[PDB]
Amino acid sequence: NEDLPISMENPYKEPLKKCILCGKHVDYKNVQLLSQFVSPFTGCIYGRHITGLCGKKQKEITKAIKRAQIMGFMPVTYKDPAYLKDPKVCNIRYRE
Amino acid sequence: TKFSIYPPIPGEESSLRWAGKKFEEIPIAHIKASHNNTQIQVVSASNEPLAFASCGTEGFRNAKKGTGIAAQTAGIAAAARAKQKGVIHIRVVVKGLGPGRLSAMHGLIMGGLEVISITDNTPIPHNGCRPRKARKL
Amino acid sequence: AGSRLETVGSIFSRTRDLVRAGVLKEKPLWFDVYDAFPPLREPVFQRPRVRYGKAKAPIQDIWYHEDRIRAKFYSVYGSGQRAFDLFNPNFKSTCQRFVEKYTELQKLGETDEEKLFVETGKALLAEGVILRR
Amino acid sequence: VESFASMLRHSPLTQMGPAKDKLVIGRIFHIVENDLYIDFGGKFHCVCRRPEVDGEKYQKGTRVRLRLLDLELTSRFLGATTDTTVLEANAVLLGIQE
Amino acid sequence: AKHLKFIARTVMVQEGNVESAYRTLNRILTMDGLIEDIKHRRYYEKPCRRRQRESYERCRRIYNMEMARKINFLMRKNRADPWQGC
RNA sequence: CCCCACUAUGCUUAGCCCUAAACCUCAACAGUUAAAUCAACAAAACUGCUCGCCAGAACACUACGAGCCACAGCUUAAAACUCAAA
Ligand code: FES
Ligand SMILES: [K+]
Ligand SMILES: [Mg+2]
Ligand SMILES: [Mg+2]
Ligand SMILES: [Mg+2]
Repeated sequence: NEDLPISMENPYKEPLKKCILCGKHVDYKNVQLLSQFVSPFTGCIYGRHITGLCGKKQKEITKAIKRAQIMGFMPVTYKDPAYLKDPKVCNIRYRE
Repeated sequence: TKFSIYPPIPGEESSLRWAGKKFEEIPIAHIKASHNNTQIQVVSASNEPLAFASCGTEGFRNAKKGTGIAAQTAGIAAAARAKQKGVIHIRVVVKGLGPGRLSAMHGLIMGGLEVISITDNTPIPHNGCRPRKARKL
Repeated sequence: AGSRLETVGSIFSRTRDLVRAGVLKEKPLWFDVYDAFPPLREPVFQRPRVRYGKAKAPIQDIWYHEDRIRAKFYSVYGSGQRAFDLFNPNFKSTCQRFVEKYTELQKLGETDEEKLFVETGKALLAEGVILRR
Repeated sequence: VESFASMLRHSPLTQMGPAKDKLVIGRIFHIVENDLYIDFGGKFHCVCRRPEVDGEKYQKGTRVRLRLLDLELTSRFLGATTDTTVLEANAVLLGIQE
Repeated sequence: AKHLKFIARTVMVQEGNVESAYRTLNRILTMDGLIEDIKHRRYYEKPCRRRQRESYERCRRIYNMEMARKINFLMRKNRADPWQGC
């Protein structure tokens, strides 16, 4: 019978979700991008539940931030005020 | 213009003024709120001490130093001696989580000074010295 | 009365053994009917088991050729603003019209998936069906 | 003689594909104060709240437009070997079918 | 020490509302984890105790989220009885 | 047990010592999910094959012998008397 079902992969399968930095290079010299994932008031690195990044890119951002901090590219105890007006990508609100 | 919670930048020119002076020229009230004492020192923007007051210098002794009322009294005394040197506006820098963290600021306000910003500078090591062992009480 | 060991054999085997053993004087009313017209499977108790390792259920996913077309249709023109009527046994959606035209062009032409899609879209627009990408 | 395979293949439900964000026409068959029980041709009915706008028009037998989200609401929970089902479909009530 | 002052952990007062600024600073320090760090650094926590505490906290969070998800999923059925009497 | 002061020690270099609830309290490889699943609990139940180990309690993480940069230290590890239990 020609009406029987046939074997194939799911054609309606939606593409797997990607993080905002998927496919993009994270450099320790790009202090602007790294500053988007630290607290404005303390400079502490945000966890993935706040940044929304995948584990690989969370690790990449963490390593880049630490490298830039120790090589004199990024402040440690606060976010550089020059980047305070950059787009907000983290899910955190201080109700300031 | 929307109020900015973030402090002004020394470099970036801003229009915020307090009695004609910029943010980086305002005197600084340093509050150290320990567990048994609160010490307040007012200094000029150039780091010239203007007034000093602690709970111990205001007569309180032993456990009475580590209360809110003692810190409030120290704040009032510091505010009076700073008013006598032309201080009106201050930037508050608080260090420590003692009982007088907020009472000292209250005393400063009741002594006549106007707080324009609050900064916390409590020492937080990134895991340096080893703390003491817990009390076995 | 019969044996109340529901986990040993079935009601039929228990009843039959008891009847032939003389415990039951007469067959129950359903015994002859069960004899004449037995079920496909004898109702014997069995304990369901959790599968482990490489064991997998033999249930297959139901897929058809046109599903691929449907999927890509639903990915390009989106879900039709028209509403499905599942109560009508012969309801014909916009996607189903697109599928039938796609298959017609496939059997009346070559096999180039992108060309078939664009040509079918042109044909539907010519017929008078709106299709917003 | 039409086989079961043909009926399944040509069924409107089969043709619909995924049920997420699909517009369907349902019929109200039961009323419980402001709870509307609607059949849309699936295995399970959906329960919607009576809209605040023209709420009097929603009566038994009324045809309504719905956006399907799930044909059956199920989910496996921690420490369970089988899914828990609420025996209900998920949908959003849009309005009355003119 | 080597950083610029009056940038980190700094809040401006709006219309003389010093209490609101202080409470906002307290919130910032709390959600940045600084308050818990300061309070936990007063006495030394042994590494085994630290690991046990973190494991307990993580699994408590996971269990609580799963329970909340289950309760919310089962909340949909809590409505007026449609077949009252039968 | 709280408070203050201050040692060995926690650190580096070159050597010892060789012990842990050194635990996933699950020996290593390969395989199975069909069976009655299965003493209990723990951590679903098993199969093939190999090595290691175990045959009542206590005496005994002991004595003696032997080995070890170890010198009342570590590894291996008994017997007599006793009991009906453990
Ligand atoms: S999901 Fe692609 S790098 Fe994160
Ligand atoms: K263990
Ligand atoms: Mg071995
Ligand atoms: Mg023995
Ligand atoms: Mg020995």
